[PDB]
Amino acid sequence: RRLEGKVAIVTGGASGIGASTVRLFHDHGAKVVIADIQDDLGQTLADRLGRNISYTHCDVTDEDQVRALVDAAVAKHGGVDIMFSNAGIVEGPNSIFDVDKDELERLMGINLVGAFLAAKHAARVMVPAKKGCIIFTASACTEIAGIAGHSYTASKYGIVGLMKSLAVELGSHGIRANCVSPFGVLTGIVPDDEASKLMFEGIMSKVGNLKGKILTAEDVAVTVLYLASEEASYVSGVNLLVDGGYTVVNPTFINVITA
Amino acid sequence: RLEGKVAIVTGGASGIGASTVRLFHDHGAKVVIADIQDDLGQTLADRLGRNISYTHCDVTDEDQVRALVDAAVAKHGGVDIMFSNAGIVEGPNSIFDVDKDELERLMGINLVGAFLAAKHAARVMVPAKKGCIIFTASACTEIAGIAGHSYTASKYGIVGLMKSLAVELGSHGIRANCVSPFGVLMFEGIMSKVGNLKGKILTAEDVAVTVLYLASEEASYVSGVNLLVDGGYTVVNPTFINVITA
Amino acid sequence: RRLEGKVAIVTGGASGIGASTVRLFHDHGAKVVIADIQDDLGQTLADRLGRNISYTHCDVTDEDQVRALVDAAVAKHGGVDIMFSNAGIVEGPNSIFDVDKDELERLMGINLVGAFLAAKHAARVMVPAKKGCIIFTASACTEIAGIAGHSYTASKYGIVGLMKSLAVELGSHGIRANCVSPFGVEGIMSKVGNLKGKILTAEDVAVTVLYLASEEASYVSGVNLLVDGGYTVVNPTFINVITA
Amino acid sequence: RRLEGKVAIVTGGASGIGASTVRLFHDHGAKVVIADIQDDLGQTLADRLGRNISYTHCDVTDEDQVRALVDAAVAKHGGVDIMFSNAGIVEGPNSIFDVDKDELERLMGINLVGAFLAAKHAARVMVPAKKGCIIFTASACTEIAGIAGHSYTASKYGIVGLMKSLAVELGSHGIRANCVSPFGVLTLMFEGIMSKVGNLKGKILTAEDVAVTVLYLASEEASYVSGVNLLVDGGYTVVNPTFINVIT
Repeated sequence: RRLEGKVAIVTGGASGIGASTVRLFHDHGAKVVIADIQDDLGQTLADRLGRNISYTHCDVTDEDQVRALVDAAVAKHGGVDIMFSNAGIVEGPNSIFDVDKDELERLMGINLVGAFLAAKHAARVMVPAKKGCIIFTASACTEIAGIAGHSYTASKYGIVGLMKSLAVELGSHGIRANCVSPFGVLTGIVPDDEASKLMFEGIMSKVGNLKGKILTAEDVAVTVLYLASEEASYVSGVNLLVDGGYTVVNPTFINVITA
Repeated sequence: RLEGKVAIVTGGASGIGASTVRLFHDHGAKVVIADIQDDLGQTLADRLGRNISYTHCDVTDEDQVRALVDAAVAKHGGVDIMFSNAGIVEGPNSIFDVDKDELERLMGINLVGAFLAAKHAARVMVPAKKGCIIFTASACTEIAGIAGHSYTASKYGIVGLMKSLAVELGSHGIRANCVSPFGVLMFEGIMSKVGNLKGKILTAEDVAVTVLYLASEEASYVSGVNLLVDGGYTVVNPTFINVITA
Repeated sequence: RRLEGKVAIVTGGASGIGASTVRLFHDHGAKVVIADIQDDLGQTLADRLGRNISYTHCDVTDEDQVRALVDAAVAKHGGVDIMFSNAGIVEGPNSIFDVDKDELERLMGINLVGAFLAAKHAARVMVPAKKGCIIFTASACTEIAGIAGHSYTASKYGIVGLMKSLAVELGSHGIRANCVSPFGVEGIMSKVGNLKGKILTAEDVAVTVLYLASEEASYVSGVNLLVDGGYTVVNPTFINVITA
Repeated sequence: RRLEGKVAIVTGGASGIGASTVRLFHDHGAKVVIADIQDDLGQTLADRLGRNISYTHCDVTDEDQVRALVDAAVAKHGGVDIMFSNAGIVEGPNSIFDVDKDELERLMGINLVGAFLAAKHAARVMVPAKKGCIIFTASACTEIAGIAGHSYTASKYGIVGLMKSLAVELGSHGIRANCVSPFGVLTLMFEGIMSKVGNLKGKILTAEDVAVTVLYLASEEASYVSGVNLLVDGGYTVVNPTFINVIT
């Protein structure tokens, strides 16, 4: 359909949002290369999807590995059209007294430095092609505070600013750099049959502002499909939230005055 | 796609409104062209065919807006998409070029037209616990210098409306988002010379597919978002680079 | 005394935030023109404060009245340094079904069109002076939804876009255009407010405006300075559900 | 004398904006503890100003040193009222092809991780006192892109997010956390570019200007200001003058 004959690299594409983006991009004609370090999940997936889907282990904290993944993909299919820097690790809401200098630098390496390096080499191969699309995974905590840890928030804020400066610089060559800032999708925490899904799906019905629909990974996948489609040929520098209006309301006032 | 949905497009006789209308017809929904260019509007709504009706509606008349909505809800069964596109534009100007009579008139067309479309779309959508309201703002919401003072302030108010609307209509499962395009309203040579994302020209069909996305079940969880279509123009002040590297 | 020899016009300056800013500007040397439509309160204040404080009735929805207010201030003192478009009417959180087209247009006139006109005639006299300072009153609802009505929200959003596009235009002459977006116009305030231990009074919004209008802000322009104690930066629904 | 009887710590306080805030805080009563790694400048300054101003070497990349700097101040004075995370290194506009993983990580350490540790240990002593104030040095590139490099841009954006969630968390105890995002660039031909690039014409952005903005942000005058990224840009980040300039 929308991605017939396009080539995509999806870091973290073996689990959660990346896996759904990978399945979706496959469904729309794209030549996709799963990139992750969960090698069983990743390689099994790229073989389950099949002919147009490859896998490539890549630690985003090692530039040699990153440069290798892009150049391998360039050699297999001909070029890179979509670069989805999804790989990251999360941190729930916490205190600054729970920030460990070690855990902090590790979190930053995976989230932000992985984003820089993934972008740097995506740009390196895209500039000569004068065509392309780069999409970062930030989070809703970029527009509101209180749904993520301090280091995780700070890492995703930097991801947003990087995406911005990328749109300016990389615009000169006609390739776009956008974000997506989804919410808490039911893929990160451990699954256990139907009890966990229904209870967590009920709490999302509680906390979310837009009630009646629940955020799946496929939902974030189609947002990225649009953001990566040529239907967005003039969208760049945009941090498109998929939050149902959570980051635009502090209902403390209404709820206190309704008691 | 949009099969079996209902669309109301204020300003659907010219440009962006007409392109979104042709798109919604092009696959799926039943569209109700609403504008005051009745020749253009009726010509289009007849060229398109069965699923496309027309209805004169001056957005400054709450009774006319109420009538258009209620006629469509009675004709098809309900209203799924409300596209508050109708408006008048004004390029960059001075505060001294604002005429209070022009000011209030433009404010009437842009901001009050959105308000009334919002109120009566909400009136018919809330009981269905469904709906989609999509405002046409402008790129001047994130940067200033591409629109006049009355225009920017009118679109800033549209955003605050959309925000507070999404919070309120969230309780019922209804989404309220904006789209803030750039310049579709020689012309294309200057547009290239200014745009940040070079190579691609911003047409009305571009916003049409953007609005289709925002209204699609593919956006089941997008609400409170002012989705710019600017190619990164509103996120850069190229003065520093242009002065120190020219 | 940070306002020695300056001239300020404070629309809505007879009640609340305007009255607090006006007493403050008096406290720092400034010659102030209280502008409102509550003529009793305004002249009482302008007589109690003393020589450097005058009054001028001005319905901001009447351009002739505002143009008169500007020129009266220019003729009385020599010029205008500060134009504080504070006058406005409030509307608490409500529904879209409670928006009345006539009541809507009234709030817009006072809030947005009053601000437009106050700016236009402040600009008219400030451009030739090659200096100036303009401060609008928005509200914390500029950054969050759920603490104000739909019409008030949209009017204050429009005020912000006005202030922004104005700071761009009036920069060429050395003129600044800023906003202030406070929270409290209480035990309830203690409960809702994010920054605990203190409370937003009118004097706080007044001293924020004093800074914004001082030379302490010589290069501050285009800013919508929130005074919310971090209310507009947190949606605690998630954490509050999971803590019990 | 607004800061009468207050105690302030300024990391990077031996040079520039930190130095301007330090003398300003001295002028307004406050007891200041200069923290930097240019030990010559800092001690020269801290003895220049006099009895209420001391100096303390502190590499913010060393959690042990920052913990010592905070505890030294509490041991000297009793507590910490103001913490100004000013220390950082700059990067002008660049390309992503000029990004070195070793340099990037170093800049990230000094700018963002130093902020985390300085904030963490300021909080360590401020929470029990149920009072305090944390102020970061960001930059004008937080609201516009085109006056800083990608590594600086991302580091100051992250500095903003830290301040936001910190203000959310530390509000419960009566502590405020704000940022200031000056126009770091502009601080004969220097004057020609000042006339050219700046939006608000007619005024020059000095370090003392940013110093006085921080004085307000740290003063009682901001008793209810928290979570705010107060830009000092003269409206630079609110206009893309390309459109008007092309049509002229």
